[PDB]
Amino acid sequence: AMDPPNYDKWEMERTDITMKHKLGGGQYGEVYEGVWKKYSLTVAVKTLVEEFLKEAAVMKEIKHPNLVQLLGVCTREPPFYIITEFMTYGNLLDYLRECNRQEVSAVVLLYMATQISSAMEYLEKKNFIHRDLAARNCLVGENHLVKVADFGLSRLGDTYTAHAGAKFPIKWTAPESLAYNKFSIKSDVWAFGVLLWEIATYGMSPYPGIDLSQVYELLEKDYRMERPEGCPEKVYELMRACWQWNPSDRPSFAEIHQAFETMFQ
Ligand SMILES: Cc1ccc(NC(=O)c2ccc(CN3CCN(C)CC3)cc2)cc1Nc1nccc(-c2cccnc2)n1
Ligand SMILES: COC(=O)c1ccc(Cl)cc1N
Ligand SMILES: [Cl-]
Ligand SMILES: [Cl-]
Ligand SMILES: [Cl-]
Ligand SMILES: [Cl-]
Repeated sequence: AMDPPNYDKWEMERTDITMKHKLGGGQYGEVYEGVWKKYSLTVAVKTLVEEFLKEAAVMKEIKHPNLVQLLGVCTREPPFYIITEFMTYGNLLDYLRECNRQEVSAVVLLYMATQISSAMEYLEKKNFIHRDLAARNCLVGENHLVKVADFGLSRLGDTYTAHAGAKFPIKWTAPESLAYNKFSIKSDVWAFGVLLWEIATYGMSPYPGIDLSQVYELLEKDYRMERPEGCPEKVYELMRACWQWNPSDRPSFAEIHQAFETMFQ
């Protein structure tokens, strides 16, 4: 930590953190479990350049109860660290697959959807684009608390597939993103509808068995995924709204969050 001369309040003493093993069996790349000794606090620590420093810069501009919280950075000297909170129950997709379904009931699914749409309303308000919203990019803490993250998973199976030295998760990717490389808050809104279907099925893969090279074709012919067992009609209506072909026809996250709020009470 710096003395208030290029001061950055986020810079911390690398030595304050005890680095343990790679997190989640190595599924996150160079991310480690850590203890910030002086707070007795378990943390997540991503390590390694422009991309990495641009990510740290972005995280300093964002703060929301449902976005994973940046705690500090070590970016003076290598090896560079970005340090965030550690969320006890791990990524949402695995959580939903593994959970006690009597505990994670219909109302809990509603609560998860609602928290995520909150985070996305805040990114929408700040003019940020997520670009890879999916259950695999969300984290679960105590009492069903859910936060949106971005683990940079595209180069870490067939979830992502190549597009010009880019890899895209086709089944979460809006039609104008597939066809024109156009990303916006409205392509996040499309991805959010897919996320809602993940939550509604307790973590099933979307478009089951559908070959990736026929996805665009099908969507252009108005095919959409069917309503999951037990999913309220109103929630399915929101999903279908998120999957409107023209991005301008899709609701805002402000609208979506308000719709879930109304339901969640
Ligand atoms: C250690 C770390 C470093 C960086 C990040 N970064 C982000 O999560 C993030 C979130 C949002 C943005 C916003 N950004 C807007 C612009 N578009 C293009 C991209 C997204 C950027 C980065 C998270 C983490 N946290 C993290 N990473 C991997 C795994 C875990 C983890 C695993 C299990 C239990 N608890 C925590 N925790
Ligand atoms: C009561 O709300 C629900 O049942 C519910 C809400 C969100 C999702 Cl994604 C699925 C559900 N099944
Ligand atoms: Cl300051
Ligand atoms: Cl995890
Ligand atoms: Cl952005
Ligand atoms: Cl937690």
